[PDB]
Amino acid sequence: GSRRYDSRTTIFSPEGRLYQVEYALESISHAGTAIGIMASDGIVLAAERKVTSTLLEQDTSTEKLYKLNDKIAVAVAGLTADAEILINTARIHAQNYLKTYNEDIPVEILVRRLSDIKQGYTQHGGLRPFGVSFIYAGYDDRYGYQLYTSNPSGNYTGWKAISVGANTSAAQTLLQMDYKDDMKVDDAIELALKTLSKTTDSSALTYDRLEFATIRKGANDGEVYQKIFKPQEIKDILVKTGIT
Amino acid sequence: TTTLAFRFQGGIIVAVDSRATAGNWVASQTVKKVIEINPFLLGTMAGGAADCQFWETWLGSQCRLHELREKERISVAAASKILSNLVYQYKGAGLSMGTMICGYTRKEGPTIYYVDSDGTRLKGDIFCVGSGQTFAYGVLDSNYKWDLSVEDALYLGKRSILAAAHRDAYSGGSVNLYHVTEDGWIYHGNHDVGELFWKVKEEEGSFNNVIG
Amino acid sequence: TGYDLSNSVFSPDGRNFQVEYAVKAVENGTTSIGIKCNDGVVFAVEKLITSKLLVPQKNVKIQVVDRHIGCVYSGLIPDGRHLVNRGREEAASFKKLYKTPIPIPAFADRLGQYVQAHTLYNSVRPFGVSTIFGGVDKNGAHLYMLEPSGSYWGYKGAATGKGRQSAKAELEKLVDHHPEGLSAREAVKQAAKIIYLAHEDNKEKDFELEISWCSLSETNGLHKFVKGDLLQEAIDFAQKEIN
Amino acid sequence: MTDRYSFSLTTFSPSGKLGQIDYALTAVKQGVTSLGIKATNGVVIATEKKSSSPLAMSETLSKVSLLTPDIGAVYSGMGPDYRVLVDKSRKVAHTSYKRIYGEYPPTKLLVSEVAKIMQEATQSGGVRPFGVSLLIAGHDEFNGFSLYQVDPSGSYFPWKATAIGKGSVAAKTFLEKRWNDELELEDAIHIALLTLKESVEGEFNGDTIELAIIGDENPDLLGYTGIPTDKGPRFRKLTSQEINDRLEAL
Amino acid sequence: NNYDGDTVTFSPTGRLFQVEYALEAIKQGSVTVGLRSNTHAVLVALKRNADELSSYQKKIIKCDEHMGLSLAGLAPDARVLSNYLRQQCNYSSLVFNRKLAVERAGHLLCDKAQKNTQSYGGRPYGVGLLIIGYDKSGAHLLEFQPSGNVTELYGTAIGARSQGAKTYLERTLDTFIKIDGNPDELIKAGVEAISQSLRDESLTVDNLSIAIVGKDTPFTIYDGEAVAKYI
Amino acid sequence: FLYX
Amino acid sequence: GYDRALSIFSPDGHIFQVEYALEAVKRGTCAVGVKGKNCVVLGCERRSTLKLQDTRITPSKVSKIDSHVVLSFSGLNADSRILIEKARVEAQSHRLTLEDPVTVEYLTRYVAGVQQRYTQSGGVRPFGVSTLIAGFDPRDDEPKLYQTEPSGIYSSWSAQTIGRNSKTVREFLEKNYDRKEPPATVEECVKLTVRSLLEVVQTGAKNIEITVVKPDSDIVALSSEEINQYVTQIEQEKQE
Amino acid sequence: MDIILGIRVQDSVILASSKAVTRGISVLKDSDDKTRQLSPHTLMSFAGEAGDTVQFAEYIQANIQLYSIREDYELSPQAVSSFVRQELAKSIRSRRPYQVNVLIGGYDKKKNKPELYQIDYLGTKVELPYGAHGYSGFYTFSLLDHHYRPDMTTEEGLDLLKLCVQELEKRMPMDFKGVIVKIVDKDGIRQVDDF
Amino acid sequence: DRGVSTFSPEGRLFQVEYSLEAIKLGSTAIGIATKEGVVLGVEKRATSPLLESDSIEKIVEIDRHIGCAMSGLTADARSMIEHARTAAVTHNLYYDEDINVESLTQSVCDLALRFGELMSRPFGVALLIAGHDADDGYQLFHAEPSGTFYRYNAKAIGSGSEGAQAELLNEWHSSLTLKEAELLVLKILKQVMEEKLDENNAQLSCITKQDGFKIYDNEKTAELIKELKEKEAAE
Repeated sequence: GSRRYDSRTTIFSPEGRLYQVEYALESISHAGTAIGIMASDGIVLAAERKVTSTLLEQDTSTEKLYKLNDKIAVAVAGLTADAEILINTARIHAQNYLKTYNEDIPVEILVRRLSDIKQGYTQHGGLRPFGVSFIYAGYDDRYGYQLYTSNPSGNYTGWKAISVGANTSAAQTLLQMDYKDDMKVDDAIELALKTLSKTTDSSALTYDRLEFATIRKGANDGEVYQKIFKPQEIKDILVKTGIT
Repeated sequence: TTTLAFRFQGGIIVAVDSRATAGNWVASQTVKKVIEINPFLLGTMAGGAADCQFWETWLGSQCRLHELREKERISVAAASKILSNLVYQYKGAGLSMGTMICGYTRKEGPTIYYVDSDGTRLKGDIFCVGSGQTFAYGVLDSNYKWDLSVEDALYLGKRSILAAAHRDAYSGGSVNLYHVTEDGWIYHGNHDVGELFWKVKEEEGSFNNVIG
Repeated sequence: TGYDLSNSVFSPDGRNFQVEYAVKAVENGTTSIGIKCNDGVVFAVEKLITSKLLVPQKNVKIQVVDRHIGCVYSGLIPDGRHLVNRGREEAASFKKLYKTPIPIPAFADRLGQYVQAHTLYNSVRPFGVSTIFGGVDKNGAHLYMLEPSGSYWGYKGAATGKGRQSAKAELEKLVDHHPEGLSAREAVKQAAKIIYLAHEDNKEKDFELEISWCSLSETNGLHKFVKGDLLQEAIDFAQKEIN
Repeated sequence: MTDRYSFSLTTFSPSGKLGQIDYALTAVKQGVTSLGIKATNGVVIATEKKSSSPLAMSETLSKVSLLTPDIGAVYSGMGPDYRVLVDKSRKVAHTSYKRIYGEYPPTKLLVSEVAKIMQEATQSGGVRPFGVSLLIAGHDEFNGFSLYQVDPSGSYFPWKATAIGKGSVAAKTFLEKRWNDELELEDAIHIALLTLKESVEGEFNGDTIELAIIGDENPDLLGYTGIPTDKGPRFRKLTSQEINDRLEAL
Repeated sequence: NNYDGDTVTFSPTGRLFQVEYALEAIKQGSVTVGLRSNTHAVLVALKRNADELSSYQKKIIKCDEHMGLSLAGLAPDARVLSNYLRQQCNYSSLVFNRKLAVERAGHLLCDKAQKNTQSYGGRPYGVGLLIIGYDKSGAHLLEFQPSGNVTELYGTAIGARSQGAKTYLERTLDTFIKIDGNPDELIKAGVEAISQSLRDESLTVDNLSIAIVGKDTPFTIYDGEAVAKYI
Repeated sequence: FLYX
Repeated sequence: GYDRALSIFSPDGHIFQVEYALEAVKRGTCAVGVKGKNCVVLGCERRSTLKLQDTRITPSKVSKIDSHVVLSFSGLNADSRILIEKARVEAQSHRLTLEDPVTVEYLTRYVAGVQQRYTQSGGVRPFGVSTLIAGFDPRDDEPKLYQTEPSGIYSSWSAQTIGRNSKTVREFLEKNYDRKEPPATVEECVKLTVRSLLEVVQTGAKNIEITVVKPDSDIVALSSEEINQYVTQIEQEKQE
Repeated sequence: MDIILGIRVQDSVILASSKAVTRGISVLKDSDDKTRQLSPHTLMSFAGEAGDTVQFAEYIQANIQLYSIREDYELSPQAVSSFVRQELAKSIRSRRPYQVNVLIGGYDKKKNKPELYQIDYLGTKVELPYGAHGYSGFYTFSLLDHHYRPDMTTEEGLDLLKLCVQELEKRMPMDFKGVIVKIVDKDGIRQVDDF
Repeated sequence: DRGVSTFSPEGRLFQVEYSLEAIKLGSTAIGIATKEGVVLGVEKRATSPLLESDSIEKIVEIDRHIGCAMSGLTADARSMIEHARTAAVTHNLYYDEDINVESLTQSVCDLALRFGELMSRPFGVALLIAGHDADDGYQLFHAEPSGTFYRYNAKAIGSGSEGAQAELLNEWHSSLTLKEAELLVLKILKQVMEEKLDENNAQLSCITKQDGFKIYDNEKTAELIKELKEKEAAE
């Protein structure tokens, strides 16, 4: 029958590893680097676009940074198509929670449910896992500002600063070197760009190869604002820090 | 039908009549309206004969599976709630049962649970259920004290069924007595109203409405 | 390679090796024939007498569909029975809706589409039978032969099994020598002879002859088994021809 | 019987490659060159009509398809895979949008729905990916004119101009030199024909070239009058004659 | 070799190896003999024990008042097929007030075994059955093989060294067929038949299993001290 | 049916 | 639905998918359970290759199933969440029907029953998780510590460890834990738990988590400073 | 079932619930508690169809207790009421709807405010200073309109509640055998034993 | 790979034969049937000295008149026991009587072969089902994952089975008393057990018509172990 052609996507190696999760992580390691840095008064999401072409429309583009609700955003590393499936599920889960409780979903609950979906693809169904790692940047009235990451295994952890995709080894050493707890958003913005600038496989880091977003309480009095940076705004912030 | 169970110092007293009717027709005067689920558990039956008989028998199977699985006798609360959750699934179907789950366990002590077919589940010290529940209540309530002796409690339970057996057209036959202690239930015999009435009337000097 | 390990897989030739392998199981089976005649069809089959312990006349291989169709097959006998069971369901549902008994060409495609369906998936095995069948409908007599692939044609004469080449050679002579047509009672006697001649390719064990026939004049358009005097008459005719 | 293939036929290799997507892209590479150029006041999508036989009527085979009145699509790779995607793309524009909001979906959202269908063929049980890359040109009131590429993976990118298939490398280099942000629709059509001539080898005329635009509303193509708000489709397929006119001033 | 992975695969020579391997399970199974006259049908089964402490695996199953079989091979498969026969015999009674013909019983087993040899995921039945019965057309004996092939016989045997009993019955055919209105003599012929399949071991009281059905005899099984008569 |  | 039998027998009579699930447990961070006279303590290793972590929001290694029972684990973190969720639902379901919270044995028996089901269900791999389930039965003061493993076997332990270098810390507990006299107080039980982890961990900084469960739904997690005091005390006594 | 009252005051919510369980011409019980604690600072009183009332109350209780364990966090009274309303809103278009009317009295620890929600069996939610269900409202609402002040203490709220129970005992046809009174505040839920 | 329900060339089911290898690796379990009752005894085999041996439940009650001992992948037995208990209670509900030991065993053995591509693999555990009914009296059954069950006068299963079975062959006679059978199980367990036999690493049980199925206390078994050693030294 069909047994002959079954890859058996949801089995253990003799060593006790999940082949397809390991190979999906190897896939993500070639994806454009995405950095999340959590400050005391906001979160920064930075992401390097994969080797850009000069004729790519940069302003009306969304590859790396997506909005889940008014209080939560994600940075993507891996298959964009796979990420969009999970994002639409996450967006619905957030509205289901609001409809039920008349309260915006706490960040961890949304992250756990999305991570629990990924877990399912590793244990049953005989389908390939989602070749996607997320950096969740969000705010709720319980824990305040929160960074998380999830990976194809369906395992998620909380962070102060984290990288996913390419050159995470090099990126995590540089973040671990220059990060501190009393850091401000404007400082975190500078760290994020300086990290990408050194770990980039490109010759020089430019505005057209970057996506950038901040989640501040920089709105008017006790309310959160999401800012997905425009091309001209990334160009300005790149000159302001003195990278170009 | 008339069934009553009440809690006192000596434990729990359970008295039931023995008559079953279809309209004004008396089908039988020799019906066991108490089921012995286990040595420490008793079930009382009122309403549909089949409904009570079938589902209380079924409960006994569920109580046995509990003590096989959990290596421990089921609580009166858990036993009563299996039955109340079952009838609640059938709510609106037209099940007619008025039952009392009476037993002793270590953690609970002597316990009575009223369970009926519209899903009502009540813990309590006194319950009377049936067409002659009011007639039983009248005698039971007016004579009831917590400090009754096992002898007096058994008699009051018996006399309360007799009272209903008399006035209620749809209650009678015989009185079946039970006494639930920490050591389990004890059967205190079948008492035909045919003989019991005249015996009580003569000895007690009551029932002066009747031509002696 | 490995193209032959799974059903419904095309080889680089454009062949389904699993169907060709099912044909080998048919070639291995006992000889069965069909003879189209003037106003009907005649079916005959070789029944190898493995042992003296086989009850004569009580291991019937020819099957009836509805009341007017006869089916006989060579190869895996159970596969043949499964195909006839399907044929009986198809013929019942046709009569139920359209009132009229199922025409033979209509019936032929009902089997054809079903056998073909078992070459479309690797989750099913092709049928290990070539099925010779036919009968009498409103348009007259029809004989068909259906193969594991789902391939079927109308035939003047049909043969399948171990003695197919011997039977075919003998069938080709009848078609040549009787262009105007063969009568129902004649075809029964010829059917006997051809089974006896085709038995030369299977001559270790001696055999038992079984004949059936549909004929508008002889059987009133219904399928009946050839038994008693008519059967012994046909056997005696065949015994005379081999000597 | 029944679909026993309830497991993925696309899985990760040790290197992290998704073989069947890479091989689907190889099938697109072999496919005939198609391109799209975005102007200020419209979009152009074009492709060569590779005729299987000179007896075949290449008019019957439409490589450039209308999805909505204001959205068009062209491809490179396997034509059959493209045809069923156009059928699904047209239906999803109705079921998942028009039957809910009483208006046609904007370009980016229809593209997103097509991408979702192609992504599912990448992960669902007992299916290979689609062996096509789509170029979807479209207009909507709030986004204006837009051009999108959709790859077998289900990934989509917005383009100012691009090419896909056989001679895409050379075609993209050509478009980079010619494209500016002040191109009028007629200038974009002119460049589209110049770019496509490089990749085309045999005949180059209105019968071997398929070209459509997303431009101004066409009231004449609407089919009715009386409703002022309904002004007609922005998608228009250029005729064999209309192409040959522009090939003289080339 | 490469074509024995499942029942859905044919070999290049047109063989079903999974069906042949299921057939092999019968040969490993303990011998059982079937034989009939015109009035009675008899099953004789050599029961097998794990060791001297174990019971002897019961070989004979009753299907109706007028029908039953003996088994050789996987006993659980025999239980499935016997249970199916009981239902088909029972369906015939309730719906048509009609005892199921032994021939139809065979046809129903054949069609049930066949479906397991043509579908992916399933496996062939790993047991052979000898069905005896008395219906409206007298006494009957059937041999079921899990290939689907069902055969009506005067006598036969299946299991290990069954060739010994099968050769004997082939010689004795003319004698035992005419044992009419005599149960005990037909059983003796069956007990003498199964004796030809014995090596080193002989027929003891808890070893031998005999069943009989006939004209004025419901299907009844004899075990223990009831079969001591025939040793 | 009966009652009690 | 996906039907494939992933967990099957090998010629030597092993189910490799269950044994490979144990290898995933052996890879997982060390988890230790030590039950005293009137308490149970769950100690958990946290690997220190992860700095720039946020310990406020990061999933805690010890999970509350009910107010009176806890569950720690070793192996795949994602797999553990599915077992914990099912256990928490069964805990509320038991209260609803039996009108009484689960016993630790019953809750263990359920979780073990789930793990077993995945070892002979089609289309699923076993849980790459072994669990330590600890707590106190309703209206009971006898401490309960149970272990489950992918195969579905479960048993009661005076003290037990699971995860990486668990054989080293089990070696330690085997000679250091007296059956006749378990840790009499909370302090003694926590110290023996920390000592056992200090054989394996590396540093006693933010690498050790300690959760203390006491009778009548009295569960509390120790902070860094509280744990660091035990680490400081043990090392000073060691230098002898 | 019949009488369930609620009065939100300055710093607490007070739920009064009748103790009578009547069936036919017999008062079966005179000590019934028509309330479940959903979380430490959230209490729900219920009245309506026999069986449905308790079955619904316990089902809600289980779900809120499950949430509390999962998130190691207590849901706000607003959040719990919204959840309960949605369950009843689902219920009313079911095959057999829950015929249960509830009052949810809770103390929001984040806002430091008492909250009283009145939800009927249709899923009609309203936040009120004082609420009632069934015929009770026809007497108590006009009485509370007059005597209620928003800045009252818990003791003033209990006196205001006594005035309601007295009016109901005077003019209500049925004997409801008094009420069980419970107070929800910053320190959680406690029962007044002498009323 | 290959099908789960595949036959070997010899005519055996691979997955059933491989499950038998898993049962050989399992801890020893011995059953002896007498006219005074059936005795069930098991090797507990604690993997570590920290493991509380009384939590090792390898002997189990199905009904008051039926007990069960197991050997192999003991986790697999949980659903088999659950089914057996339901079968026993369900039969009592339908027929107001105790269920025959053979009918119970047959009900358990019907699960065995309900595997393929139903559950994904056979059971990796053999059961000794001991009981009493009015018809056939005291009975001991060996229930395999093959779906076959034999009745035994005595039977050993597990790692020390072939050695223990040879010993049971010599020792068993039809006039054994319950007390003789108890000592015989303890004797043969001590022979085949790796670690030295005591009341903590070995468990005894029995089923008698009068008192039904009873797992022995560690105190009761300890006295029988002491009685056994004295009797072996006494000659």
